[PDB]
Amino acid sequence: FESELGVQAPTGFWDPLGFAKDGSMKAFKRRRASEIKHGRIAMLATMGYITPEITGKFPGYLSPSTLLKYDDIPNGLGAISKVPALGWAQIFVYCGYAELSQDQTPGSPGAEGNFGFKVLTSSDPDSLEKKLASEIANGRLAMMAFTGMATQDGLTGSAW
Amino acid sequence: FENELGVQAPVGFWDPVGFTADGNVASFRRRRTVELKHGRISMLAAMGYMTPEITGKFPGYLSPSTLLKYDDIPNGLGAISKVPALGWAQIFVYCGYAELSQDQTPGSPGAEGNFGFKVLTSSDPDSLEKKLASEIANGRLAMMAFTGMATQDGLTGSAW
Amino acid sequence: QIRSPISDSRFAKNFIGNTAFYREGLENWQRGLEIGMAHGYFLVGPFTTLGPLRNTPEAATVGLLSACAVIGIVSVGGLLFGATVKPRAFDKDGATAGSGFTEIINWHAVGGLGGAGFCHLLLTLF
Amino acid sequence: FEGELGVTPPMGYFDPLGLSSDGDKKTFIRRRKSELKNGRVAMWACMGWIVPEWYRFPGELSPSSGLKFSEIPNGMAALKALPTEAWAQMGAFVALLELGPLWQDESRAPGDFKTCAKYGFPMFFVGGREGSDSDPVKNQYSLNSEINNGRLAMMAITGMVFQNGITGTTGPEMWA
Amino acid sequence: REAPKVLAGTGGPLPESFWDPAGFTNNKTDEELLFYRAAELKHGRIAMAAVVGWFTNASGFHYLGDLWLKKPASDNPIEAFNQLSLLGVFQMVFFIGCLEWLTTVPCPPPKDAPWDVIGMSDVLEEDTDENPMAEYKKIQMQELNNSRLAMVAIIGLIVQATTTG
Ligand code: CLA
Ligand SMILES: CC(=O)O[C@H]1CC(C)(C)C(=C=C/C(C)=C/C=C/C=C/C=C(C)/C=C2C=C(/C=C/[C@@]34O[C@]3(C)C[C@@H](O)CC4(C)C)C(=O)O/2)[C@](C)(O)C1
Ligand code: KC1
Ligand code: KC1
Ligand SMILES: CC1=C(/C=C/C(C)=C/C=C/C(C)=C/C=C/C=C(C)/C=C/C=C(C)/C=C/C2=C(C)CCCC2(C)C)C(C)(C)CCC1
Repeated sequence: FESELGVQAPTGFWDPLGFAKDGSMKAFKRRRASEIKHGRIAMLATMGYITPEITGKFPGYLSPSTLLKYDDIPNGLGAISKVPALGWAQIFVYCGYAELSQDQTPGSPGAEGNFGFKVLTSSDPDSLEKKLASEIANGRLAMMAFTGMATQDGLTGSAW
Repeated sequence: FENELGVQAPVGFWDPVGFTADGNVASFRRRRTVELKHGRISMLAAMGYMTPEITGKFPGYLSPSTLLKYDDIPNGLGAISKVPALGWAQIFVYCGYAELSQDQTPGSPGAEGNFGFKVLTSSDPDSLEKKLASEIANGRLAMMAFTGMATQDGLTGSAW
Repeated sequence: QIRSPISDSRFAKNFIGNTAFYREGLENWQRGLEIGMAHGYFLVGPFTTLGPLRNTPEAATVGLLSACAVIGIVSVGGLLFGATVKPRAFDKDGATAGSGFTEIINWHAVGGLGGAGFCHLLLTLF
Repeated sequence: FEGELGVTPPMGYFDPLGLSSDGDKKTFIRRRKSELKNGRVAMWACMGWIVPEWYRFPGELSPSSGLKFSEIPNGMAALKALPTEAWAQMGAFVALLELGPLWQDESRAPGDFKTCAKYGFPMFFVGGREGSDSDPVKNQYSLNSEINNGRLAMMAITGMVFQNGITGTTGPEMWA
Repeated sequence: REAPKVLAGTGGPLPESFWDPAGFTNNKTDEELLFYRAAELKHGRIAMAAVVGWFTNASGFHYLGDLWLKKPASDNPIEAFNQLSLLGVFQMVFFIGCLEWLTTVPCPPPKDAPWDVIGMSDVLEEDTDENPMAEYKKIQMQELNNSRLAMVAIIGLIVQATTTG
């Protein structure tokens, strides 16, 4: 495979460690699905770090029974133990339902990253590739930015 | 989706925002499922909020090891804590058995609502549909009623 | 030729069949070396402990010497068998009767020395 | 066997004693697997002899014995300094590697393990999600680089073992 | 929905009780379903053995470790395992690894029955109607049912311990 959405321009078919030699297709298809999903989650999480820093922690109470003003939960690592285990269970359940919804089984429309958002369905103006490739490139960039951000959050000690 | 359950005297097309595609046969089958389920659970909950106050709470122990006489447990909401986690786990395992015994996967006879609890086992007479309609109407009324009662004892002490 | 799961199940066929004595693609020297390594590594055991010089610093060395002696004695016995019986079950084309078995026994002696030395090394270390 | 991966301009097809003079492709494949595995192990060992003299690991080997990575003598003294539990665990890990993810399939290329990516990257250890399959023609330069780097590291690790055996130490004296 | 015919009435509350309530069988080739059955049977056999080991450790039959520890080992199987030296634990890991290697490289299981690591399908005939004592499918179902039960029983033992004592 040498012509899919991934190959942007600054680097061509960038497979330095040869995961594509004798393209197993199904392997590549599911790795592309994993890339799309990981990129989407990385974009969401990079939001979940950089937006609570500038925008103040939510005006609210999070857990109505255990006094979480969102201000005692710090932005970055360590919030894993601050957000309630029940709240973690509920966000886990949300993600689990979102996937256990429309199947992403091999060959299904969910297996290529298509799920049914359609926020930007440009009317086929030579731009479906634009949005798909932009999502993939921003996914790679957001995953790398997330790794750097978490390394800064832990290494330095907190936030940034 | 015309002659099923919901059609009755005052209303029978009540859907201001639902029927999103007006089709989605699988969606409507799943929705009739959740209808029958939520209806049954709401009826049992309304009775469990209705049997305690009039015809007062049972005499007994409910936990002779921990001495938790049926009466002393608070009627509404607050019972979620004082009843032991052992009994709650047994309630949950009963619910899990009752749901996972018959297959809930869409398409099955248990999917559409028939769980094999044919107490009256109406031998497919004309009585079948009228019993179904009474069940679903009381189910909707019970859902509304139990949401009201849960709100009431969430804002004013016990169930009233 | 009777059939039993211990002797005719697929596990038995592919277990005895994949041993050094029967594994396909192995030269006679490879079979001898593998069997010898197994035997020599086993034989150091019952001599270092459970021996005359048990509670001595040289228990491992005495066990190694005794294991090498046992390997040599059984290898001389195998050479005797190859010289007398000439099993001929492992000889290649042409060659002579018992050449394959004799090569197997010689490399069994070599592998026995190697495995005994390896066991002694792992005992002295660690 | 001229024309196989490994033949490099500095010497060409070497075979002085003619160990692989006859065809016997099975023996050449076995010796190629041995050469590749010995080279990989020797590159690993040369790294394990170089790096500890610069990056003694932060933590401690045995928390219940206080053995920290910054005190085990480097080279052929950890054999009798590191606790036997640690050495047994390392041997067991190598055993599981070779009996499991890194067991050579005879249909594949000599040094080709399906579970590993190109530069040796363990693309297993990630849900066990397979890796590359040998393509000699495109990566030929990398193939020969790996082969002769492994040769060099084998000679190097032998030399450094004898350096430890002679000088007794692994500090500056060993390296001269 | 019926069984994928490669499993073909081999479990459930009854033998012909294809039970999957999650779509883990659909659009899956026969090799994958055979893999699922092999994994289920291996997990089972391991469990079924582990339950017996737990109940024989929690009943005081804990030699070979009574001698290793040179003192009576704990009846609690988790604590008894923790008492074992890392040498013993890694010996157990190495032995299970050798067993798994045996049933893959030198003795691969039959293609149509990967759970038959012993290769028992090469000496047994089948269940047939001419056989008044034909019980091979019955014993297969016994193995599967005890496997499925012990798989949850051993987890009940393990998670019940280390969280309640
Ligand atoms: C896990 C995330 C992930 C996954 C599944 C993929 C998958 C894919 N990428 Mg991709 N990529 C990623 C992240 C990922 N990428 C990131 C972060 C970048 C930015 C550096 C890129 C940049 C990139 C380019 C420029 C191109 C691809 C291409 C491809 C496709 C072919 C290559 C291949 O087989 O990769 C298989 C998947 C992997 C090898 C992922 C394994 C990653 C390892 C396990 C870790 C790497 C080090 C990591 C940072 C360590 C962090 C520490 C950790 C241990 C805790 C394939 C669909 C090519 C393509 O689309 O061709 C059509 C292409 O040209 N990718
Ligand atoms: C998990 C993960 O991410 O890892 C992935 C990352 C990678 C990169 C993909 C990866 C890999 C493999 C790669 C490419 C590494 C390359 C290995 C090459 C090593 C080469 C070596 C040693 C060669 C030598 C020779 C030396 C000897 C020199 C001397 O000493 C000697 C004799 C004597 C002294 O007197 C003088 C001396 C001159 C000093 C030495 O010192 O060097 C890996 C690990 O497989 C996976
Ligand atoms: C419409 C259905 C619905 C109800 C009715 C509901 C109700 C409660 N949610 Mg909730 N929720 C979703 C849906 C619903 N939540 C969804 C779709 C998400 C996105 C994943 C989400 C997220 C979180 C998070 C992050 C937390 C959370 C909590 C509570 C909480 C407090 C209880 C307590 O504190 O006593 C109560 C009553 C907090 C927590 O404690 O979880 C128990 C907390 O941290 N929720
Ligand atoms: C540190 C950075 C990082 C890398 C580099 C990385 C890489 C891969 N992840 Mg991944 N991951 C996280 C981080 C990283 N993952 C985080 C924080 C989470 C929690 C949100 C997470 C979750 C999952 C899940 C749920 C799955 C998953 C997978 C793969 C996968 C295999 C694809 C392929 O090889 O075909 C590869 C290469 C799938 C897998 O196969 O797991 C058996 C899979 O199901 N990941
Ligand atoms: C327990 C068990 C079992 C098993 C048993 C057995 C059979 C064991 C054995 C074991 C063994 C028996 C092992 C062995 C090993 C060996 C080794 C490990 C060796 C090594 C060697 C070496 C390495 C050598 C080297 C060399 C050479 C080659 C020559 C020269 C010198 C040198 C040294 C270099 C069974 C399954 C039955 C069941 C029950 C359980």
